[PDB]
Amino acid sequence: LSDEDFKAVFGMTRSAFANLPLAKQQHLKKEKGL
Repeated sequence: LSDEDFKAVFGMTRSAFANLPLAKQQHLKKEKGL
C-alpha cells in the first residue's frame, strides 16, 4: 500500500497506525483482510 491508500484503508496515516498497540495493529489488519 502506498501511504495514500494506507490512509484510505485504515483511516489514519501509517505513523498514527504504528503508534497503536501491536495487538490492535494486527486486529485492524485482519479486519481489512490486509
